[PDB]
Amino acid sequence: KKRVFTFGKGRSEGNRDMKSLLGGKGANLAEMSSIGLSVPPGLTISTEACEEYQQNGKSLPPGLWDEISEGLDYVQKEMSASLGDPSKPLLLSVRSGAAISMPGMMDTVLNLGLNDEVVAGLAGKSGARFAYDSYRRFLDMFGNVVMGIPHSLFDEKLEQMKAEKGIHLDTDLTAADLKDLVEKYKNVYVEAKGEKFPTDPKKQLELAVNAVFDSWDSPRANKYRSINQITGLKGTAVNIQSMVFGNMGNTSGTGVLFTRNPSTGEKKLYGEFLINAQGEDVVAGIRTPEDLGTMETCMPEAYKELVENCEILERHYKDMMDIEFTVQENRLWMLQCRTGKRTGKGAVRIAVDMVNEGLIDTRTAIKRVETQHLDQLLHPQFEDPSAYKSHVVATGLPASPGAAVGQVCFSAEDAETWHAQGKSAILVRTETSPEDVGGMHAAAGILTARGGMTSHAAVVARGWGKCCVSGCADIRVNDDMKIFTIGDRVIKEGDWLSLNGTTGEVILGKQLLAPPAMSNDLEIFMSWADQARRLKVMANADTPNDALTARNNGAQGIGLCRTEHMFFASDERIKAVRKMIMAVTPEQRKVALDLLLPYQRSDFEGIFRAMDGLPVTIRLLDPPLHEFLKIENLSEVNPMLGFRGCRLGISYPELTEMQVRAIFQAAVSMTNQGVTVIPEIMVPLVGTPQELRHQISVIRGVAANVFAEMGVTLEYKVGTMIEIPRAALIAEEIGKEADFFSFGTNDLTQMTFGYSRDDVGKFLQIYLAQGILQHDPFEVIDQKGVGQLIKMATEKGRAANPSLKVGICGEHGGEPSSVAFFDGVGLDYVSCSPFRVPIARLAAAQV
Amino acid sequence: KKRVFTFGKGRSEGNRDMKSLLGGKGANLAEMSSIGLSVPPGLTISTEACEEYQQNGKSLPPGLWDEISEGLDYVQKEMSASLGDPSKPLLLSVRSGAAISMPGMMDTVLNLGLNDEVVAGLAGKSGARFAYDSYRRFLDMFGNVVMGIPHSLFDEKLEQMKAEKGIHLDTDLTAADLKDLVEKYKNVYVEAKGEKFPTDPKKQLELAVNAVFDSWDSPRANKYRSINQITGLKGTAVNIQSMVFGNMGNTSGTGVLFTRNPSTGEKKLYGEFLINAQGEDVVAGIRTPEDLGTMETCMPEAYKELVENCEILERHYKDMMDIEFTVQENRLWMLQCRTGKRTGKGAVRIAVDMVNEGLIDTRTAIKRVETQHLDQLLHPQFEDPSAYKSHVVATGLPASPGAAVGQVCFSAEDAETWHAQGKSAILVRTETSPEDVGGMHAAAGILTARGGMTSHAAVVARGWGKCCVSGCADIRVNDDMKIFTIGDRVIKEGDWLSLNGTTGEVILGKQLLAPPAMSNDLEIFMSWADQARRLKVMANADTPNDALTARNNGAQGIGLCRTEHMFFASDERIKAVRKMIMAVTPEQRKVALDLLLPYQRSDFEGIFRAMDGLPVTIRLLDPPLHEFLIYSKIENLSEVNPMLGFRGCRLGISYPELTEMQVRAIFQAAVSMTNQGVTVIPEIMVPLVGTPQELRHQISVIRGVAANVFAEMGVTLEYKVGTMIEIPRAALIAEEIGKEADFFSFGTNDLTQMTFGYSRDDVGKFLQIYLAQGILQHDPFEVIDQKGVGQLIKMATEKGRAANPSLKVGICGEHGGEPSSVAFFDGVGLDYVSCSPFRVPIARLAAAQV
Ligand SMILES: Nc1ncnc2c1ncn2[C@@H]1O[C@H](COP(=O)(O)OP(=O)(O)O)[C@@H](O)[C@H]1O
Ligand SMILES: Nc1ncnc2c1ncn2[C@@H]1O[C@H](COP(=O)(O)OP(=O)(O)O)[C@@H](O)[C@H]1O
Ligand SMILES: [Mg+2]
Ligand SMILES: [Mg+2]
Ligand SMILES: [Mg+2]
Ligand SMILES: [Mg+2]
Repeated sequence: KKRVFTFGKGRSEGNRDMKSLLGGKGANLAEMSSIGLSVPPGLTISTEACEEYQQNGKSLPPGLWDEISEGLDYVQKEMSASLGDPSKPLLLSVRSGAAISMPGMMDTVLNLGLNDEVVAGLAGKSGARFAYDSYRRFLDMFGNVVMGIPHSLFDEKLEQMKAEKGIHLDTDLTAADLKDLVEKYKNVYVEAKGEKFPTDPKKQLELAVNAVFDSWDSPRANKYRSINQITGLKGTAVNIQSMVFGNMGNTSGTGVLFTRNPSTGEKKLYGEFLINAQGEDVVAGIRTPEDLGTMETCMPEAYKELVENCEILERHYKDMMDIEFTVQENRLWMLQCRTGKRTGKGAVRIAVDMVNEGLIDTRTAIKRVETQHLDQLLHPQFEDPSAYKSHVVATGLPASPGAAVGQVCFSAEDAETWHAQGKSAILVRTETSPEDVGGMHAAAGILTARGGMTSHAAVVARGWGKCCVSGCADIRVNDDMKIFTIGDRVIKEGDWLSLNGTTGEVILGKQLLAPPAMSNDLEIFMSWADQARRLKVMANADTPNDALTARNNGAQGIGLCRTEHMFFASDERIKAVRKMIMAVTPEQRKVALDLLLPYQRSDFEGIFRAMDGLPVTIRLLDPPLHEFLKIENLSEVNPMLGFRGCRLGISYPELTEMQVRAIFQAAVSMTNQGVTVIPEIMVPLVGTPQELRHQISVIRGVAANVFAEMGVTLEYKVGTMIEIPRAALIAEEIGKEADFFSFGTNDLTQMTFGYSRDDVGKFLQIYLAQGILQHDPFEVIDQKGVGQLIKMATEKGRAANPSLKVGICGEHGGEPSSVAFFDGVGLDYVSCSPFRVPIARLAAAQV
Repeated sequence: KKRVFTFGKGRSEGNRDMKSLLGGKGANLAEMSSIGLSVPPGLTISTEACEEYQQNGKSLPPGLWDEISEGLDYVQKEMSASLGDPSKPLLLSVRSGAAISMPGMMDTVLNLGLNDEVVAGLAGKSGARFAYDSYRRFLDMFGNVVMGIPHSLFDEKLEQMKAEKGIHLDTDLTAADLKDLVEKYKNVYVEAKGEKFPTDPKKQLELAVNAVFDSWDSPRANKYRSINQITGLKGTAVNIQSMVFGNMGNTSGTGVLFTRNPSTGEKKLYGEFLINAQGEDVVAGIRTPEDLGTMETCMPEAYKELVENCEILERHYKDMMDIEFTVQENRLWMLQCRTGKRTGKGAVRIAVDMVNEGLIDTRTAIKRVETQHLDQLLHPQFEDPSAYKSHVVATGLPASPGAAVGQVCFSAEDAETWHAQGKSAILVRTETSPEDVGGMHAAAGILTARGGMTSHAAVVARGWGKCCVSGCADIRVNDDMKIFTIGDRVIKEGDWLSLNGTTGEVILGKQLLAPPAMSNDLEIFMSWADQARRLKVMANADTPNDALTARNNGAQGIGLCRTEHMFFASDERIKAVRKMIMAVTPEQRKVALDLLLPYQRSDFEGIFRAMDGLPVTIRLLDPPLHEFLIYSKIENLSEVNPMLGFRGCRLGISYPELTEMQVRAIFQAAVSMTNQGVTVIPEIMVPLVGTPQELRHQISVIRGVAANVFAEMGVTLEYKVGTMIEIPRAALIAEEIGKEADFFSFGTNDLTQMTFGYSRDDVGKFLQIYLAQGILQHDPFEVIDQKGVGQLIKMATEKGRAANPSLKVGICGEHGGEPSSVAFFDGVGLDYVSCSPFRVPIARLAAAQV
């Protein structure tokens, strides 16, 4: 079929939608040529020509070169110049471009088509210093990019001429000086490769095309595609384009810009421009580029034409654009455009402002603020700073701003483990290596005693937004004792610690965290997301601070309240749980449970007070007993699948009798003060329907006994958590007896894959390397496997009970691809951590 | 609808198939009456009358009593005697019976229908001492069984008259003496309950029927149905039957027999008979009953008629029969029959012999030897006794015969734990309580230093067939030190020990065990099972002794060879495994693996040598590293859930040099053993496959090391590589796995664990409680769960076969021996079941019985 697509004045054979055959670069070059912008004419060789090149043994196919000669005749016709003609020279650039921007592709060669004769005619036409400088550039770049010669061999001949002649800067080289450096660069070819330089532009061009195709199979490119699971791309496109020269004088240059400020969203051009240079010299950092307001004054015609063109591109693409442009003697040329990268604050503002401008609607605005944009705006702060100002023990460097509260761990292994166990971990070490990065991503905060603002932990944490305090030197860490000292004060492993990476303060114990999310444009945006979403969002709240904090983020109820987290209360809660954990005769056991209802009823009262009017779904006692650390009988080989959940609750029914009485008694109590209370009881680890029915009998019994204490007016629901794969297999029998389902996708992933999350680190990252797992199954839900159990359990459940409310309270409630999947299956709510609530609120809206 | 079914001379309204409405007793009474045997006439009240009684508030339904009177008119017409008529008295028995033999039902009342007038007429007709003796029996039984008076209150009036009169035995009481004891028994009623005895036989009968119906709701019956998951039976039947009298004199009696010997299978009548007694007096053990050879001589007409009737019953039912019969004045009467219980040895012999007689065919013979019969014949023995005769350290009592080889444990907790972990455990304790029974069922052998042949461990172990040595007194056990001493010699926990419960010998260390299965009738029987079965049976063999031992039991190959079990050999294997277990840098790791191929290739050579000609399926290294028992090394190996940790193919994709090692070992031993003409069909199984990419990774390593190994010589060996289906996700995405796999094998241990969410070693805190309250109908680790795990087995087999038609699908879990599971795997359409070597014949029988 057709594999060469031209583009020129007002016409182009392709468009912005054909990125698979033309890459974003060639596609957008065609689109800008169609729109009518001044785009240098050229042609694009298809990615299917690259696929055919890579499969026929690195050769051009028969028709390809003649088809290239056809497109070159089009470029030569429009430019009125032939390749290799010293009278009317046509100089080219060879550019790489795939459908996705990626490393390993061949760098662009500029000023192609030069030799001694052409430079003579070019110097005659357009100035000598320009011509020999461009020929210097060509020899350097062509040898570098096509012939594999290092750039250093050319730079050393440059510095050698600067020394031998006594010149200082590049600008102080004469035309004859550059004419000699041309000869030196030509000699580099013979000195390095043993072959002289191609004088024939047709062979120059062919070697450049072959090199761009060869770059598709480059090791850096193969490593990028292998490490990012990047499939489906079958090649790169080659863009041969006529040269415009930003180095003919001081009325020429090269520049880049965003059409709006990518950090702040401000509707002002944000770019750089360098006078008398080519290509990527504005980004290379040797010469200092100037801002656009400088070009407004010294190149006014090109700046007016630039503002015009940027207004046209925002109108056409309907988005903020990242642009490359080049001016040749006051005449502007457009050479690349694409949708510009921006921050979260910029994405929100540009989105909202573009709605107010009538450029896009709200559905596209929701689809243009990524969840990673929104994550940059949900970093927590401390509730009241003056509360901790007396608990500050140390003060280091404010490496990455934020606020973290967690437990002290001294290894990245324990950080991955404690994050998998549900703890909040603060990784304290003298310094961080890349071998720690995995655990560094698991920790809520990082604390190092070494390194500065450009430390490893500092830079790494800035990329993530994690809180980090660096170079806190008064800390002395001791990994062998699992302790660090601040002066005379010792801090052991597992102790609570807080970090203010904005001020660099190290703070004792737990502190109150709050969301800051105050932006007016953000409030409007999340208003759009709440209107557009079908799926509801609940929260995973245990403490009453987390309930109000969750409700403030827009939560429509609590989908999971863990009762075991109620035992982080005080001396009187933590010490009393040991009584039930070391119970012997059920007479001895009933003395610990019946001495605990005020210990939980007031705790539950805190939850109902914050969440009045919205459903609160409380689970029963899930985890096993031997993690509140006689003790030999409690030790288990696999505590993930041991005496746990409803299994300790059918055995030992007095625990269920206790906590179910606490929830109902707090429900009646809080209901009398006008607080509307809709409670739900969730039974964990249901694998058989008789397990559920046993807990329903205990729930109905204790409920009717509790409704002796006053009026019985409270209507309630009882349901299961779907954690066990068998529950999904026999859900038709479970759904008849259940009021709601809630998928526990942590335990369901664990038992479906056969993975213990705490023990997965010895192989998991290795599986991610070799493409065995496309994603982390604990972060992203597995649609082909676990998803079938979610699908069948939902279908069987609904078919056995039409009024069945089905949700999910796993860690997957925040991940956007998972939330997209749960809307696919047709769930009613997702439940996630309180600070993750807005992420789900956006993810539920983007489908 | 119809609720009373009569039975009498040559006719009966029911048949042996109507056990739901008539119970086995009433059904077989009807069947014997139809065949033409002398069965006393009576009637059967349906179980539906019992169901309706239990739901209407303990009352008779409307027409039932008139319906009972219709059947009694039939019984009265045949016997020529009316109920309550002193001229022609009809005496009855009231018998219980449900569809399944079960406790809690009411014991039978005999001699019903007596009072002062009736006994006067009965004494006038048939003898006085007979009549008052029968009236004595009636008051005693009727008060005991219907009125809830203890039997002791009647027996003490008997012994009180024997004391006050000076008589010794029952025979020395005259008619007038029994006539007085009758008055004493009547007074027992008033002394115990405050009410006198029912004189009206119609009220006597109604109270007896009400009592049988009430017995269905008795606590012992409710406990039996609750503990054995017996649903759907909705009542018991009532059999009212005319009395025949085995106590009229010395030409009458009661007897019982099996038609053949239930222990040995001998085709000779095996029974007892007691003269001048009623009902269960032959079994009660107060008087000494006589054998049938006595009855042959002193009651010849009844014994000819008895042999005739037993020949007729074996002909009709086509089985060995358990019978009750009663003689009244040289005339034989049949009162109960049913298929007799017998042992394994008897079941096999009677089955085979009945085939040779052309009474039953082979299909029914296979369905008449239960797997629990066959388990009584597969108890292992030692390979050569003389080998250990010099290692005997102690000698105790031969409590229960057998042979056990295992590790020494000192608690029932460690016995349950070590049996769940896969170890063979020998429970050594001073004596055994019932609190140990659970662990006693887990141990391969029991050793006690106290108690005799009737000890707790002795009797318990005889019921199971487990090896037990009792009362070995020269042993001194110390549970706190985890040790026991024999004289000066100390034996620590975990040490290997062997026991011969047949001779009572205590033996040092491991010994070679062997099957004894030598019976010619058994060999013929298992020949029939092998012909009838579709499903193949493989073995789970690791040691070369287990491979030949398995091949001897009829195994058609090895379905699972655990490579980790190759390391439990000697100093040079157990010490070398610690090198690979403590490997750090892959230069350090490759020094332990490459120094181990002869360590495993000779081990594998032992397997190929025994299993020439049949497929051997070897799995890769399954279990995690941290169970081969350093501060930086042992902490990295400690895991929270070692069942789902760095395990199986996960350490084998990570650290690919382990797979590169053992895959080279299997192939090099394959070529080596193939050159000596031994036909070798090897198979490589990759465990814990959850993603198809895990499998394909191991296939690339398997194909690579295979082609490298075929540089050593010829590549003539064609092989198969496949997965074990342990992970539920593998069943969910089996369509992608079957394309890259040559065979599947379901690991139903791990699959049950991950499907239910159960850790087997941690299930004891709740499992038996779940078995109580009917939450789990069966143990999911012994019996396969069809509604749940079975769906994953079903879909993985269907998807696998649909993606690869030549896919051989089997199973090598513990469920390969359970008959209900094997029945299920034939249902799904598997190709083989693989199980332990001594369990091989059980599967061979279970695969045949469908
Ligand atoms: N034909 C041309 N005339 C002038 N400048 C060009 C031409 N082709 C490319 N350039 C410029 O030279 C540099 C190299 O281009 P390119 O490698 O396409 O950018 P990218 O960094 O996306 O790969 C850029 O500054 C680009 O604008
Ligand atoms: N009508 C009868 N005449 C004589 N003997 C009877 C009569 N009914 C039952 N028997 C005998 O009395 C005893 C009662 O047996 P039964 O307990 O009814 O059967 P089982 O306990 O086996 O279910 C047995 O010895 C039986 O043979
Ligand atoms: Mg560019
Ligand atoms: Mg859970
Ligand atoms: Mg009987
Ligand atoms: Mg396994």
